[PDB]
Amino acid sequence: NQRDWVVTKSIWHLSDTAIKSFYTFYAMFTVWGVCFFASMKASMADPFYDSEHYRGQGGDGTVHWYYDRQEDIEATARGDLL
Amino acid sequence: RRVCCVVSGGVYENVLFFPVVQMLKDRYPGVLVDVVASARGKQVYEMCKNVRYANVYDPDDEWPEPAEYTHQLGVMKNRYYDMVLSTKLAGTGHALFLFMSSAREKVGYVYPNVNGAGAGLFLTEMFKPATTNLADGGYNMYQDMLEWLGRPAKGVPQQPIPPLRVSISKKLRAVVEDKYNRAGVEKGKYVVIHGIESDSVANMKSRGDDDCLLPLELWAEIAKEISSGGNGLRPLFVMPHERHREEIEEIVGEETAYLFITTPGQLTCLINDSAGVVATNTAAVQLANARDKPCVALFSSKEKARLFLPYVEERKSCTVVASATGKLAGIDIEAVKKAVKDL
Repeated sequence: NQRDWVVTKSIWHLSDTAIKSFYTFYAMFTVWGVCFFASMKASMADPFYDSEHYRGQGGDGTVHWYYDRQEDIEATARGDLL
Repeated sequence: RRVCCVVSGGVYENVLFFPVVQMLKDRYPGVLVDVVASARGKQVYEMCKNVRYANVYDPDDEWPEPAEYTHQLGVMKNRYYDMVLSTKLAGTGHALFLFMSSAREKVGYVYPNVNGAGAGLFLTEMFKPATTNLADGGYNMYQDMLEWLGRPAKGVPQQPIPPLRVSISKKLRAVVEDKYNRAGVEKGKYVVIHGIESDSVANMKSRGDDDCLLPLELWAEIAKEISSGGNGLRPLFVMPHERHREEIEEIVGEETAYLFITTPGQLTCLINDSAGVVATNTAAVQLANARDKPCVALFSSKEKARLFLPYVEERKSCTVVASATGKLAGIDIEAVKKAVKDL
């Protein structure tokens, strides 16, 4: 309503009301069933995960492949055998 | 058969470990031998032909937090070594670190009396005193325990494998050596000078007082008559293995044309592309004496029998000058330049 508070230092009066989405909390979840549209933004090109400046695909592969050092020591042994 | 070495220390006390590795790969043929060392030491294993792949755990601190401890054990154990031969002079605490690595034959060094003499029951072939002074004697126990100890294998299998025979990969031999050489003067006809100042050059872990540096005045006096004469006529390579961007501005070996480079323990190639080398007792001595590379070693006095066993390297090429006063920073620098002027 429009209750009229006569406060002891000023000239107030107010008006309030209660509102809440009745059941459209279902309809908004249905609309957010747009994750079924997560397929057009996945078939798009990958930025660099397919770029030529990338080989090795794990979570530590490219970073910690890093043991061509052993193969290089072996190549050194082979060159010494030559 | 798999083998793990736990050699400790930096560079100069780790470059001398190559004979042991070669003796391993010679006695038991076709053995994968890995190594764990310190960060400054692992840098040396980038020029070898035996080790499979190095690692870095032990500067051998006191606390190291008990998750980097377990994980280290958790990577030694889960590859099933057979004989984890060690150094660093295990007492009774570090012996457990070898023991929990469930191998077959645990051989290492131990403290004579100090630091809890101990040596434990759970070991094998514990031996001689600790501070590991002499060079090319070094692990002298190891080159005897791995010699014919067991079986019809021939009489002691080539007692102390040929001295340091480090190899250089032609990729590093060409590209980085050339790039750093030609940055400044370069003809492959120069002379390397190593001992300058004190940050982490090699420090040798054993020389103690001398060979750490010269006051850079003796170096200037030497260098002014190095290129004097058509012998080299290239060499002004003060070769400062320091933060020398903190030192190059004070090369009183006048900065006119005294070149300079920054290097890790990779300088073996730079030695191999020089026309000689003149340095104090440091890694450069052993590296140059490994190849032909006629060197000139200038350490304090009479320490030769400790730090330089192959007095005659190839033709008595590598020559040594002592100091009658005993302190390195006093020498017949005149006779030094006399000896150097021939090469």
